[PDB]
Amino acid sequence: SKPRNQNQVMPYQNVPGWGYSLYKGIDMSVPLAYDPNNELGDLRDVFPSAVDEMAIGYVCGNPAIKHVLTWSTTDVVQNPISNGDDWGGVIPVGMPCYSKTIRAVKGSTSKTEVMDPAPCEYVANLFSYWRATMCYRITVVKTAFHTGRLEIFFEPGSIPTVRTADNLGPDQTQLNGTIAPSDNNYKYILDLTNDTEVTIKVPYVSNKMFMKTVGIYGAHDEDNWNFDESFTGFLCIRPITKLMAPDTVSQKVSIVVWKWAEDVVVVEPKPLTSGPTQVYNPPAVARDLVKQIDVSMQ
Amino acid sequence: SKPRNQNQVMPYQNVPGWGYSLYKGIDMSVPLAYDPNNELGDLRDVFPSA
Amino acid sequence: SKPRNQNQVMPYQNVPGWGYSLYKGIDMSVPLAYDPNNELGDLRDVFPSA
Amino acid sequence: SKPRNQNQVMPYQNVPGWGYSLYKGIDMSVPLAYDPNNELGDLRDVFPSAVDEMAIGYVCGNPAIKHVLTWSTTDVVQNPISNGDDWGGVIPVGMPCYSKTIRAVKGSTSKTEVMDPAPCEYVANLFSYWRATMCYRITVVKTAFHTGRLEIFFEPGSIPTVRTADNLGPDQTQLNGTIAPSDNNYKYILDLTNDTEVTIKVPYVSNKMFMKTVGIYGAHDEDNWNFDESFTGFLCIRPITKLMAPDTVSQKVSIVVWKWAEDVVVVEPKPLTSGPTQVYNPPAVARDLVKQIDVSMQ
Amino acid sequence: INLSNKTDENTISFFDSGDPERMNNEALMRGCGEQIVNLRPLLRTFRTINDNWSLAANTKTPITDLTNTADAEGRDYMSYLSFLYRFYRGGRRYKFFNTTPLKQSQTCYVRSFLIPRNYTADEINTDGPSHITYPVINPVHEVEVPFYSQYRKIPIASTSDKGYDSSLMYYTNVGTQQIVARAGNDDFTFGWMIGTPQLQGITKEVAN
Amino acid sequence: TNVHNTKLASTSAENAIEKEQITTFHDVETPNRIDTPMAQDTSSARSMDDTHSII
Amino acid sequence: KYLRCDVQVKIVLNANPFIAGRLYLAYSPYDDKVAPERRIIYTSRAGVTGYPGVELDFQLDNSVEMTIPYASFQEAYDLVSGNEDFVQLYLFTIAPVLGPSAESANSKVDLSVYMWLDNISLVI
Amino acid sequence: PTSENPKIGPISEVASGVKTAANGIERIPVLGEIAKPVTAAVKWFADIVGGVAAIFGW
Amino acid sequence: PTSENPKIGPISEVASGVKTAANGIERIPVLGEIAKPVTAAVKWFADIVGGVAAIFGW
Amino acid sequence: PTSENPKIGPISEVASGVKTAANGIERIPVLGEIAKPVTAAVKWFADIVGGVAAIFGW
Repeated sequence: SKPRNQNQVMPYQNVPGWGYSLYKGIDMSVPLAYDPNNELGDLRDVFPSAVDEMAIGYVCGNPAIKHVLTWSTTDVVQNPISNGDDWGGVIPVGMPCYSKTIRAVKGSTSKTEVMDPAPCEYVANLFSYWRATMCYRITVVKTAFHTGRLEIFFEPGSIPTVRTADNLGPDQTQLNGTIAPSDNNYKYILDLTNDTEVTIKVPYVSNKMFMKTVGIYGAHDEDNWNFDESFTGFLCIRPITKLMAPDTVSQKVSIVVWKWAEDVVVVEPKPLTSGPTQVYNPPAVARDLVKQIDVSMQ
Repeated sequence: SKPRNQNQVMPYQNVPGWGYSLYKGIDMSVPLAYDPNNELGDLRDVFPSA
Repeated sequence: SKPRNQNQVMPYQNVPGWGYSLYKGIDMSVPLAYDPNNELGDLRDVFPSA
Repeated sequence: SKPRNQNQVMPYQNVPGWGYSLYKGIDMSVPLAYDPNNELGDLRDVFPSAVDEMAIGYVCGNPAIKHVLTWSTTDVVQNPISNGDDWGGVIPVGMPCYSKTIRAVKGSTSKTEVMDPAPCEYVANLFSYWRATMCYRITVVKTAFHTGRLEIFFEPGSIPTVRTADNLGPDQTQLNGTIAPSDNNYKYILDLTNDTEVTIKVPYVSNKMFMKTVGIYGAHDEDNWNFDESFTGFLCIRPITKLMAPDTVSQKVSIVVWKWAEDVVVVEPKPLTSGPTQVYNPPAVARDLVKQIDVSMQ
Repeated sequence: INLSNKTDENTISFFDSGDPERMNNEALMRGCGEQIVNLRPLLRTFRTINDNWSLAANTKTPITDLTNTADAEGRDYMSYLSFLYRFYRGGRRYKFFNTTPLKQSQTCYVRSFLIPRNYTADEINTDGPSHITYPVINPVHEVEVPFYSQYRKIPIASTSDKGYDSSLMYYTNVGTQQIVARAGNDDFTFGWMIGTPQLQGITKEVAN
Repeated sequence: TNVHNTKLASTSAENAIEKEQITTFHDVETPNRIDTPMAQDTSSARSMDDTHSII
Repeated sequence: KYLRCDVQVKIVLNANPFIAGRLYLAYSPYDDKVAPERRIIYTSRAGVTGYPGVELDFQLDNSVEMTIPYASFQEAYDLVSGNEDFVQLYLFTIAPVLGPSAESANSKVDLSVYMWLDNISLVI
Repeated sequence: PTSENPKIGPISEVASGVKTAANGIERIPVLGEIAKPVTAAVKWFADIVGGVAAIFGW
Repeated sequence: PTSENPKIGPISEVASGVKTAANGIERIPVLGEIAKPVTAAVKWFADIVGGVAAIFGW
Repeated sequence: PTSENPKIGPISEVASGVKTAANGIERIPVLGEIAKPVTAAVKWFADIVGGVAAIFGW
């Protein structure tokens, strides 16, 4: 009735939480429920949309305005349109964020840096390396009476930067038609006689299979390498013909640029940042100091 | 050559002598013998009565 | 992606060296070798007599 | 709904790291990744060559120069060509390394010994016993006006050695045509009238299924057994006819010998050496002492 | 006779011997029990690079601290065989066997994170995938590092770029000692072949 | 004969003429080349764009 | 901006029939950037000759050719930013020039090294 | 798939019926990615429609 | 193969398609020793090309 | 064989091809008691003759 054992001595490791950081596997999480086969149904009429909105192509495919430049009648030909915004004329080609501002509060000064992510730059920040095709709709706000040509050329490699103690920006002196001739450069000369916009997609070109997602995080006079190795290059918007405009219309037009990504792949689920991912909660008053999250493991 | 593990974390209870008071079950009693398949035969001509 | 466990709690005994005195069984002796499938061949021309 | 258990009590051993030193088995190493099925692809266009360069036959098949001897017009017939290098004329037939030099530094003296491995001798040092077919291309650097015959004979067993307190070398007095007649010996008499080279392969012959990989490691007047039991014998290069040469050419030719192995098998993945495998990092200055790796287990 | 210096490419094999493959096999079936044909299997085996690696408490220690030392020694396979090649690819595996002789806290735990190679712990966050063990119930960590690279092959040399492939951080809440054994994953391999270096043998300090 | 990572010195055909684009080498015997065995293109330049000519 | 290319090398040596010798042309990748113990310099003759190379005898091989593959670890050579070199080519001496004992200006050899590229891709 | 483990992967893979690159910008439905209607596709509802003995405590 | 274990060896062996003694001097390709093209031979890529429900979190 | 365990015995039994009482005085060959020639009967040699991917590290 009670036979003997013929099973072998089993080897083993007492390792709870094996692979808890992986997305695929059988979880040992006990359900505080009635049925062990507790499943929620499908999303038939749960959310307003039956589209998968958690897909990387749906998030990174939502465009956002990252440049609104002013193009005046005085702006010189083959000179980047620097007026209006913090990276005037130069569009770093990549998923990461290239723009930041420093919030200073005195009392010594703390110098907190804040970024301007688009939905494509929010996702890249969660990963270390990125590879994607970057798409830019460069719209011009004008009338039927503004005319002009616009040169949008791609230059690979590092961006000419004026390096500051806390930030990093472009050098407009090194991007003129004398120092930066756009002749040996992929470009699109846009006529503004009647048209306004052009969507420019830049396929991934680099000597690396993936680029870094750091971007402007912690980039300054000392730390400038990871910024250059986070972008494949830059687009520069320059006049080929000055903005022609009568005195019956505005002497300036706005150049709005939307940014989004296509053909996206992200490599590892860990950021390259010195610190963790942190969302900026704007404090009430400017005298208020910002929140810092505890990273002490003990 | 040396692939990774795809097995799950197994649940468990350290309970020696589970059901030792039951008449039916696989016993973990180690035999002080030579063969693990140590079986005595049938009672053919052992006792006076079959 | 990460489903739940449907396996039962397994009973058990922490008994290393179960049946080490038996001649038949799967031994848990780790081999100080390269291949876990380390087998010597047959005695074809090893000893003077087959 | 909640039935009872019908499973048996399982036997067991709490042994983490069971067989971690084996090359084959299911590893319990947790991946710091996203997917548990993390696999890199194949080596299609990764390395410059689609050949498996980690194969023992590809490594042990890369030849290297281990002898460059000088053959002068004065060298005597049936006498090994000793001029030029540290094992002159005698070629120990085996995978292990037979050559070493002692680096001495004073300040007492430390007497560090350094070896000259070929790719076949680098691999053998990782194992205890070896068995292989040893191949030797014996090239002569000469002209159309040098002539001579060269005797390359194989002698099994121990090598005649002059034993030193720190090293070990051949005894040229015991390898002459009187003491060492090459008549009952496998040999190849090479004519240098027009030809230069010959590849001599020596199949494995010994009273042992495998030979030791120690070689010259720690070999001296006291320790000389493991050297003799690391080689199946030796080739001796001797003149059959003195080097004939006019006064219009060099009175000496160079005898270069490349070494490599075929039909290789290696037995256990542990060295036979007193100490671990250590690569010699040449220090900057000769006054500098060499690195010694900590083997204290506590 | 023609005045010539030529190569006829003559080859001679001695001894009228049998087939080396058959005899080698016969020998391995009597004295080895296995046949090593490639050196990647040795990159799959685990071998020690330090049989005691002491650490400080509440300190995130990049394992480069140790592997930069180990790679030059030539003691493990991943180092000895790296002197024959220039490139490598694939991930790596590390086993940490606990040898801590003293008790510091009631609950000792070991934790491991990712980190770009040649970074410092002050340059990286303690986020991403991790693995935690308790040396009292499990004295062996058994973490693995994938090939999270910008390049398809990594040179054993130095580079201008930094943080282009992943590595390991090691955290202990208490001062622990470890046997550190490492290996490559099922995808690790070395590059393309070059020559050997010198080898370092016995050292005999003699009185002069 | 079959050795790796090296090309040993040897004789060859006694009249060799290799023509690169515009330079034409005559050699007494065929040079002793070493090429990479089972070579690959380990770059991505041919995938990024087309190689433009002078025209 | 980017390049992928193999380097083709040809050496034409010339030495009268009364001069002998032997050279070894080898290439070491990352020799300038790799640790010293790993360099073709600072290793042995058996280590040097374990590198990929061509044996170059004066009276056998009057000329040798060599193909050095694309040696970068990255997807292409950067022709603007990174002025990096990835493979060093060395010409060693196995046996020195063996000539008559009598000193003479004629006991010498003359070399000429030719180089070009192969398997090219200029893109961006 | 080419594994060396007798278990190719950790879980049993359920097919989908979607027809788009999963990293692409094209809008893809979420009902095709998992199909879990109010049917016997879910375990407990299947148990109820089949009136198994466990839902009654047996 | 002749074993006494119900499991002959530790892992599942995947065939190769190479044709050379593995300890020989003849140059052997590395792509024949494992075949892992960009296809459904690898598990995760197969999961993507089949659009399984797990790659979407289900 | 009549067991009450779902596993009749501890190991997998490999047949022999010998024809003598095993406790008898008659001389019996040892090569018939196990057959392990230099063939694919042994696991590792089979792996080599089949050139499996594991012997190359894959």
